[PDB]
Amino acid sequence: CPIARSLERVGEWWSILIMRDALQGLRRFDEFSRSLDIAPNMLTRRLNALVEAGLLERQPYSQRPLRYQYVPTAKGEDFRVVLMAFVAWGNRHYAQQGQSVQLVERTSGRPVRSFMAALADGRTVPLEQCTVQAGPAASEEMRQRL
Amino acid sequence: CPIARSLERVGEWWSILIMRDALQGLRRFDEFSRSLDIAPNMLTRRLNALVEAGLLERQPYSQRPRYQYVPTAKGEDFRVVLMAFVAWGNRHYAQQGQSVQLVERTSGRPVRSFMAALADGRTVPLEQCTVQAGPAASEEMRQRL
Ligand code: NA
Ligand code: NA
Repeated sequence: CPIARSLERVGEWWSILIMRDALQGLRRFDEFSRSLDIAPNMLTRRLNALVEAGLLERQPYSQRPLRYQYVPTAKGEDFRVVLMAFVAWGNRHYAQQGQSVQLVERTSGRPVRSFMAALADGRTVPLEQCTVQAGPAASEEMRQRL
Repeated sequence: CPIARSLERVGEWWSILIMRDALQGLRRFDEFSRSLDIAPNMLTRRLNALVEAGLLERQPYSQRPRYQYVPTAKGEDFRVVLMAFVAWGNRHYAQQGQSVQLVERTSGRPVRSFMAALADGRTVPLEQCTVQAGPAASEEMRQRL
């Protein structure tokens, strides 16, 4: 479908699906395989890359054969925002009826129109109104890059 | 540097820096090279990957011997992802410890978090949203979700 294609093109589709399932409690290689309908060799490469990226950590599960489960890391827990963003990105310019994947309010089924930025004072502004800039701790090199 | 390192582990640091430059009007190879202080092989790898991902488009600049790279509509939309990666990388850094910051452009005011504006006019924490199957999902897709 269109959002899978965009997300594959940008290299995040499987990471999004696996991270999502890991954050929902899936742990064992076979859980991932059956639930995501993904071939083993590819599941393995994608798990290892999530691990190398520091988003999941492998932890012993059993002895003979020694098998591992995959549990999210504090970073991976935080990565939820990024995954959600990739979907809002992928759904940009697609009408809601028709969408195969949606960012919604978990309580109702209410779809998310857009991300907003919450400032310290209470106010919410659109992202178009925000910018990436150098921070107080930034080196000379960082300042130049920004 | 801390944030650069986490963002590099996730394969996005140079992408963030290049897209932001492109979104700001940098076009040519040496512009990115000097502004970002990036070596040419790395820059070639990253520019090509951004083109291949459909985020930048490469157009002809000159004969003997150059291209320019302009953001695509998908690339303009990518802002939210770049900003989300920065918020992610700043999660757990108190403000005075940050080298890269997400701020309101008008004032220097730091962005504390993202919220979600909903269809019914409400705005809730992103922490309260979820990715789920949409109305058009195939059978395969509903299983994946
Ligand atoms: Na993918
Ligand atoms: Na990188």
